[PDB]
Amino acid sequence: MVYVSNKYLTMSEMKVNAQYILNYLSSNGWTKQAICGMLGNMQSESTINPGLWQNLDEGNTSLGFGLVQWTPASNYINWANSQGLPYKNMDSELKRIIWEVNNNAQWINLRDMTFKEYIKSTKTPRELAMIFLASYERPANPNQPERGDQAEYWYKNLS
Ligand SMILES: CC(=O)N[C@@H]1[C@@H](O)[C@H](O[C@@H]2O[C@H](CO)[C@@H](O[C@@H]3O[C@H](CO)[C@@H](O)[C@H](O)[C@H]3NC(C)=O)[C@H](O)[C@H]2NC(C)=O)[C@@H](CO)O[C@H]1O
Repeated sequence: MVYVSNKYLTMSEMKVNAQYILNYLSSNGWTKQAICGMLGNMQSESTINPGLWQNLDEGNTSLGFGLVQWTPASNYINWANSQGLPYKNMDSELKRIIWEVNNNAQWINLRDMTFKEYIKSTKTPRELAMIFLASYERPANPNQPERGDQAEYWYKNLS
């Protein structure tokens, strides 16, 4: 059970999705700290909603889409379409992230940590949140300390 929509999720809804992501990536070798660092980012990007378009502007593929706001959305949608996966789908977006780790896509090493180091890291969820912000997301505004607060919140509130 997951929420997939072009709407901002409440805290209760985000928790359902966040637990799902933790369970999924745990089977693929990621630490809870690394996953929660990423979840703290996903909360700011999309309220952890795989269905969400930047500005709620549905169908604008030049702008952000999905958990991590792939921008342009076509960076992800083209991939899903080419891979025969449904683009508006929780697992399809988790598969993209796994593809990125495996193929060294998206990540730029600005903090002396590679994407492969990241997913195995037991640094704090706050620290990993900030590394993921800087290395993977890279939004126009870099000053979003709330992402580390959110990372720590998920680490404490999920199993
Ligand atoms: C209005 C706003 O801030 N939009 C946010 C997006 O900027 C952000 O997506 C990220 O945008 C940056 C900058 O365009 C992307 O980084 C660039 O990536 C290309 C790789 O093709 C590389 O050539 C550039 O060097 C690099 N620039 C910088 C400054 O690092 C980055 O890939 C985008 N991130 C993602 C996940 O696709 C998204 C996500 O934070 O949020 C929008 O609101």
